Amino acid sequence: NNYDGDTVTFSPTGRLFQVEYALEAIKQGSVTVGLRSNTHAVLVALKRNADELSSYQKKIIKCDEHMGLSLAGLAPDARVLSNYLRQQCNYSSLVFNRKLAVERAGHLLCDKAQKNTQSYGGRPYGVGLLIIGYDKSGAHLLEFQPSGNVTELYGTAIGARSQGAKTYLERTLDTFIKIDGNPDELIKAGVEAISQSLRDESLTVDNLSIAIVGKDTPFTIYDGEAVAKYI
Amino acid sequence: DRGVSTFSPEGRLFQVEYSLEAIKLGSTAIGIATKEGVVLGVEKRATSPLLESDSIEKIVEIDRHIGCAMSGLTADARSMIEHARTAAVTHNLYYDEDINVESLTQSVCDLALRFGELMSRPFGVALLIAGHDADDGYQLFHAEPSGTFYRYNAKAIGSGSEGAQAELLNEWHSSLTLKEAELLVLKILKQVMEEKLDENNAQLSCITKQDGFKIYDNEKTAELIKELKEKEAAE
Amino acid sequence: GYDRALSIFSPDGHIFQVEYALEAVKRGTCAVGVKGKNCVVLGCERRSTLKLQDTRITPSKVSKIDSHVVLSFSGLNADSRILIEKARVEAQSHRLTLEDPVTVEYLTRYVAGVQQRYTQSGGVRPFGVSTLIAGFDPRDDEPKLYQTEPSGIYSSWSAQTIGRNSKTVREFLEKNYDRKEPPATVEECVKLTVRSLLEVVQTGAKNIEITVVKPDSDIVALSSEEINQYVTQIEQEKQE
Amino acid sequence: TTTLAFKFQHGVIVAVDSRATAGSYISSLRMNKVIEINPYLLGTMSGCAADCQYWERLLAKECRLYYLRNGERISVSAASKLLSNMMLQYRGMGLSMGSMICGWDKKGPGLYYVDDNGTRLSGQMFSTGSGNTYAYGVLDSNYKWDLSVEDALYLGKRSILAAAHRDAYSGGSVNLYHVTEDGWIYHGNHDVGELFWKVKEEEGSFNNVIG
Amino acid sequence: TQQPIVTGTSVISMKYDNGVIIAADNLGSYGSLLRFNGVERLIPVGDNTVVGISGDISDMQHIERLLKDLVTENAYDNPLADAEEALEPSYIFEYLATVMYQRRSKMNPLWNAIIVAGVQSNGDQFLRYVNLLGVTYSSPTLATGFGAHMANPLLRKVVDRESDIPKTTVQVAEEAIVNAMRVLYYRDARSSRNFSLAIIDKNTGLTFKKNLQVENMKWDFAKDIKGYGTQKI
Amino acid sequence: MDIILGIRVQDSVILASSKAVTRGISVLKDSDDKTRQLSPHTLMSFAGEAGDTVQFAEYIQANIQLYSIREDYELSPQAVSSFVRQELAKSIRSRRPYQVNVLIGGYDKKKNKPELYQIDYLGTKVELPYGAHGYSGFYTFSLLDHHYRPDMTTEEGLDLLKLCVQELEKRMPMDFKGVIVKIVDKDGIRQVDDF
Amino acid sequence: GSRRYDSRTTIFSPEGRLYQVEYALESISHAGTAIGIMASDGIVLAAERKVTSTLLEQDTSTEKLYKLNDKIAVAVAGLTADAEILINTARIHAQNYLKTYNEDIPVEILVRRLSDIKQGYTQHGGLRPFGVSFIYAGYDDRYGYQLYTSNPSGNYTGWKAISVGANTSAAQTLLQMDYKDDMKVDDAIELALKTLSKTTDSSALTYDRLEFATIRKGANDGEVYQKIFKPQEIKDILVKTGIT
Amino acid sequence: QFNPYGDNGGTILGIAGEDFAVLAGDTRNITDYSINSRYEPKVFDCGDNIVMSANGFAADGDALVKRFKNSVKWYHFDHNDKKLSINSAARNIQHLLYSRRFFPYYVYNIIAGLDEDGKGAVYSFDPVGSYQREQCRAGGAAASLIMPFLDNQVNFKNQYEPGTNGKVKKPLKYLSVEEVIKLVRDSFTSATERHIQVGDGLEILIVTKDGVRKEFYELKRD
Ligand SMILES: *[C@@](C)(CO)[C@](*)(O)[C@H](Cc1ccccc1)NC(=O)[C@H](Cc1ccc(OC)cc1)NC(=O)[C@H](C)NC(=O)C1=CC2=CCC=CC2=C1C
Ligand SMILES: [Mg+2]
Repeated sequence: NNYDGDTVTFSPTGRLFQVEYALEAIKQGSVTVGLRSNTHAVLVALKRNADELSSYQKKIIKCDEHMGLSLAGLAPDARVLSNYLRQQCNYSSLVFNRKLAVERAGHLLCDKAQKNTQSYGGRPYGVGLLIIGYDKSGAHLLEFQPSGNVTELYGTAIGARSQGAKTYLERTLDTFIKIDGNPDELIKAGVEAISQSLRDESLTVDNLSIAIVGKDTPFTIYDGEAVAKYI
Repeated sequence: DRGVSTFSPEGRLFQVEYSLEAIKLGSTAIGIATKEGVVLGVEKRATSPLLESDSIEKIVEIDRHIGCAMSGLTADARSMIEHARTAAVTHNLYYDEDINVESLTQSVCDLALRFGELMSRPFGVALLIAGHDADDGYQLFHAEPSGTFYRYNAKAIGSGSEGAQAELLNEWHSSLTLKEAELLVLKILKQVMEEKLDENNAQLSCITKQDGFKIYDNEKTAELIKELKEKEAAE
Repeated sequence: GYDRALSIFSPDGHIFQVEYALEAVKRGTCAVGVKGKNCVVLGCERRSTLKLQDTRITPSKVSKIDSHVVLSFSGLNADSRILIEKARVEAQSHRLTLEDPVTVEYLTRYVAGVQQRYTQSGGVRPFGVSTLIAGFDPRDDEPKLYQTEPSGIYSSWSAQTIGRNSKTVREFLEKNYDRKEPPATVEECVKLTVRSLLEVVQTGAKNIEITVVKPDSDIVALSSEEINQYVTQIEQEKQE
Repeated sequence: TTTLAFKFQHGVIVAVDSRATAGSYISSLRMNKVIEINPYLLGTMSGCAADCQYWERLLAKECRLYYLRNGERISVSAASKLLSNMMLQYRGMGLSMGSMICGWDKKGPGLYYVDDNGTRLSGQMFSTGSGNTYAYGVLDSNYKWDLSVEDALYLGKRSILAAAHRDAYSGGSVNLYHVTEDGWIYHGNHDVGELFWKVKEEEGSFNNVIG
Repeated sequence: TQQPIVTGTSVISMKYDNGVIIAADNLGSYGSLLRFNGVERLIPVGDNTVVGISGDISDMQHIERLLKDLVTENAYDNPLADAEEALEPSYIFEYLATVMYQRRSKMNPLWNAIIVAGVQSNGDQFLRYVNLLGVTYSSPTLATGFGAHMANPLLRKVVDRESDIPKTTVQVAEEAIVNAMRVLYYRDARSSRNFSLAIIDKNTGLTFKKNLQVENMKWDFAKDIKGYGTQKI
Repeated sequence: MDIILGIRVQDSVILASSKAVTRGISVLKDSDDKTRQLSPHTLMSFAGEAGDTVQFAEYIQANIQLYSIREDYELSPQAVSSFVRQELAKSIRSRRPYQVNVLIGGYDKKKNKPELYQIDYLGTKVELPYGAHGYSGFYTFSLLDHHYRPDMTTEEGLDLLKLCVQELEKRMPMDFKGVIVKIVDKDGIRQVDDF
Repeated sequence: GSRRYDSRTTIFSPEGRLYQVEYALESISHAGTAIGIMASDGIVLAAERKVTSTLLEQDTSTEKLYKLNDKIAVAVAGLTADAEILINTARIHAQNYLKTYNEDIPVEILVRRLSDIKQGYTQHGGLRPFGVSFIYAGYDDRYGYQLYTSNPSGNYTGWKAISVGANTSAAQTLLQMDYKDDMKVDDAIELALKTLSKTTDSSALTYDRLEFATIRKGANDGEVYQKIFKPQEIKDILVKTGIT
Repeated sequence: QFNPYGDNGGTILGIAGEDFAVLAGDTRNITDYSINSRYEPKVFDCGDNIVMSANGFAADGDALVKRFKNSVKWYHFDHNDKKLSINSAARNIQHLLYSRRFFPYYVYNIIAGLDEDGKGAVYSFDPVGSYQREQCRAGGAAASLIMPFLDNQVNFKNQYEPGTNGKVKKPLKYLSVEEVIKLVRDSFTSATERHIQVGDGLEILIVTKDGVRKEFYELKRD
């Protein structure tokens, strides 16, 4: 109300409204799902178009051979943050000959987002990210909020109508975690999860976007007729 | 007052949303992509008859394989074009090749959100970036001041945009020829323009693999206008 | 440093500071530009509220940017000096790095770019000035006349006016200026420029300044008596 | 190296050798010492190969940008000056570049000499490199404005040959160019070994050499 | 640009079937003066890596602290710091190699020659060299300073190529290293009798041996040597 | 470059400057004009290290032309020479000084007098009836000391200048390929095409 | 943050005026009147000190008239402190020009420089403008005797006669009436004092309430002399012209 | 005084075939008269069917390869996984080298792969960035020993057809991969004999449309 003019101002109840408004931009964004087993980690994203003449905005970004994320909210902010991750993944490789741990990647994103919430002049990031990866401790899935909060999960979803997919994953927890050494079945579970967040529209060939990473699988993105198999 | 990089309660940047309103006041620009080429056309909209209309430059060459049309606060576009031209030629210097249309568009859009308290406000102009490369063929992009860019088969921006976009919805198909696309831009421009469309207050351009980016002569456009009138009177 | 964003968008999509800068131009004295077949004339109003003035030393309204290009303006006088100085520096800088003088179109594009930069830079306000830039390109006999404004847009004009009561003199020019046959001689071009100012000026005494620019760096400013002869002839034809 | 270039009635001839040395070792037999800046602009190379390639390929970037901004080809005079101003930024830093900017523009054909010191000279005929003295000997005695395209191409070719023979740091092959108002025209790569014997027989020159 | 003041001499090392061995004497020389007799130049990093350093001792002490700080920093927000995400020999080496090359590129080098010896997660042997110029190389045997000239020849008789590594036991390898250290004591004027030796095995882990001495030395034949040519008495 | 001479007579200033440019052991050009017009009645000849000469001259030219436009007025030769001296005196303590020696010949339209200023690369300025830079004065000053009068005509000044060039051509080891002569008077600057 | 407390000194009004410039001019209108009159053989500068006291040391006092160099002087109207900042800058510019070109600075060039500094404070920096208006009286060999004025907007104009400060409307009318082109310095002195005597808010015009100066070619042969009048000399010229 | 440069010896060789290309180099690393390693790889697969070797000062060579490999990675990120063509890589490397015009990478660099028409390609660089496409190039310590042999046995220089006596040249018939590898092995065996910094081992990387293949051969260890 009087305390939402900038990010440097707490409300009387201890809230940061600019951060909460940035969180709102994620809810307006298109749905995206994340889930993993012990061998693989999968991203599934519903892409959004402007109209029938337009293309479907890309949702998934590759950060390294073993890591990447999907976005929901302001796409340019995802480009800035994914660019930062690319550099950090790259600094780890060039200096330490070491693939960056997914957990440490989250800690770096948290700290970068935080600086924008405590300083005058700047603004919070207006995007949410789902980071998947495979490192020395196996498969991983992270959820990033621009408040700074980063959370390691078995599965999750963010965006509009994301609650439906999140409930499904909460039921299916014991099943999909056990899907080891079977990439296609893990994607099926992800496609079935994101389907719980659809209304009116359904999953078409240029609508759906899938990504996967695993034990002997580099981070690869599937679009177009490559995802027709899963429709 | 309030921050320039402030979020609204709905999760949108105030300044970006307000710049979009300035673009709605701008003169109409239309782009149509085909397998034979991409066509770009604009409304010149001279404020007075004494203004020499050929000095109105709302269609612009970025490289031999990339063209650009603008709508909104057109003065803001000059630095964007300058950056685009530099990026295109600099990549040619570093890699001895043409730069991808998408990569060029992305480089332009990286400027968009460089504002705060860098420049003091977002750009008040939208760009239709049309071009060709070997990998993805003929392409048309719509570059906004939000930093977002969408690829389009056909797109209209400016004051007559939503009326033109609905028309492009019905008319566009994947088998359009270049000649058909030219007439289609002229048709839709004539529809949304206030003043009567002629070769002096409207301008056409295209980008083909063979000849590259070309702005059409007033004599060449005049014939396409006369060809349009006759084919509409034909039924 | 002072970084405050003064020129910003409003809910309706307007930059008020840029629009208020146009109001400062509206307040400024009238300036007019007319191009003939082989020349360009720049007319300028001098408000007669200020007498006891020393006309020898008072800053003239028309300023030479180079030997072949001139610049007149309407709006804040102090602001115009900054643009003129920058333009003059760029003119010599172009000669120095490219070995050709600037084209009128290039000089205009530079001045307009400066004005634009001041609409999206922190800590600065827009120039309260619109300019008329006229001249002849090197080794070219085609006349050139351009206009700029605070927003940074620029364009070429067969004839144009700016400043206070510019709406009236533009009305006059639109009906009197024929594109198919422009003022063939210098006389006809000056006569049409004085006529247009007489719609607005008041007295035709020391209130009208005229500057004729011809090809190949031939620039001269008319005197009081020379202009007074045009004023005399116009009204004597009008009494009929 | 040996490079030359000269203006004449039908434009400008540009001829260069192709040898590259690293001390007394011939590192390259066939190196391109001409840059194709644009269809109407050429640039010769003498000195440090890296410096010549980098700065002239960068000049071509700046010349291309000139065309985009102005919708018009850059002049030979302006192009040469941009390059000389680049050399002037790295004043005394150790760059070794000697080039001739050859082209056709609105003033007609243009030829400018430019070097690492920042020197920029307009002229009808220039020659740079370790073998320039040998080329100047042939050029000065045989040059005319009234030369035919065929004879002018030969003169430049023969002038490089003279230098390739005497100068140990010049040779390999001859690259020829002819600049017209419709642009430059490449006139081939000519091996000196074969060209020498051919010229010796046909011309009767190099009598002192046995073959 | 500087000059080394207090210096440490040869560091020698080799691979064997199950791991790596590395050794270095305990001397800190001040030119020709044998100033400091209790200097440890083998520095363990965790239980899987030993970094042996020769050259300037002040720069060695600096590197020692960078490594100590590296372990501290790796443990930060890392639940698997004593397990999967522990420091590897290849990580530690590349870090040092990055620093060494950066310092030489600023014309202010760390005046050292370093050998990183360890065993990786998958049981693979790691042995790589880096110096003040940022030059890196790997080999079945590695040695710095005088060791390069005298020790390598002896150690290469045991492991001449990659295929000889599985055939070489820890007893044979240690024996060869200890003999090499004796030879260096005979012939290097800036060496000492006292030294330290470290073994990193993929089964038995890190064994760090201190206060070792060169023994079984041959000197008796000196009594018979008289004069420099013609002298008999 | 090599030789630059200057002589001030009754009603004009005459500058003579060599035409040669040499790179290594080869003379690249024999028609080089070692001079720039600073203003309609002010001319500056120059000689020094390669490259620096032209850059400095063109930099000075730009500054004076900028002044002329801003004030719509031509600076006096004295004012220009003082500006040039300051730029050189500023330069001599720079990281990399500009190694350029100049002669400034101008006609003061206010005083109706020709003026010749000699300035070296250190910023050492002197007004003279006749001047030179480098070794040129070693050969020529004896002739000028003997033959020079202040009431000389322009034609007499050219004849005395021919004698100076003839002496240089006889006793100098270097071939400077003749000179380009320019006259500065009340009517402006003009070149003597036959010399 | 800090934005909350920013007055924004460099913005346009909806009408296209600069708020702070307009308010600075309002400040200047309450300052003591200063008059400049240009004649064929010299220039006069007259100015009124503001409500003084008997205990003010007048002979060592200077609030209105200042020397920029030997050829140029200024009369001040507004904040004295602000004026001194600008005056010292102008004195330096004059010396820089003299060092560079070895010639005394032309009057207009000095005026333009100061006026450009004032302009800067109205367009960028976020600082308040200088609350000062100057009358410049000077001589050079191009245009001879010259009068200029500058105000906080950074705009400057040339004059035959001009007033700044209080009651300029009334003062300018009186000057426009009695001024003629063939006028001389002694006559201009009389005009300046008569104008102040009629426009003053004080009961009577006395020597202790005035600062006075002339720039004359009344110096031995072709050269220019600046005369800052002493208290006793102002008292004499008041009796001579018949005001006291 | 500190000397930031060194010489690690070694020798490299690139040959362009009709539809293939090879980049070979010995595996010996040295300082002065000592051997550092008998097997220290010097030719690297950089991705996108491009192989690279920076011979001279190993620390500068390792840094350059490391940076180019990195440049390939960021080329994929920035330009939608587009394949970096051999000509584009060459120009990129020129700029990497010239970044240090005033503190050069003391290395002679060669890369090899296939052009966009599928034909074999070799590009050669000097330490400061001059580059050019070649058919055949040896670099490093024994470059002067090997190049003349390749002029003769690859481009048939000074070879004429019997009976004509110098009138007709030997025609420039193309060479197979098996024939090229023979010339490479003989080149290095010969270099090893007469150059002290060459020996120990020979590693060859062959590039075809099918990918990158390796071959290793022992050399004399003295
Ligand atoms: C003629 C052959 C005179 O020698 C002629 O000038 C050619 C010109 C030319 C132009 C374009 C492409 C190729 C050749 N000049 C050379 O070939 C040139 C001569 C030269 C060598 C070295 C320097 O200083 C670096 C200046 C001029 N040769 C080279 O540029 C060769 C390729 N450069 C080197 O061999 C070289 C070794 C080296 C070690 C450390 C740092 C730099 C190094 C270079 C450039
Ligand atoms: Mg050997």
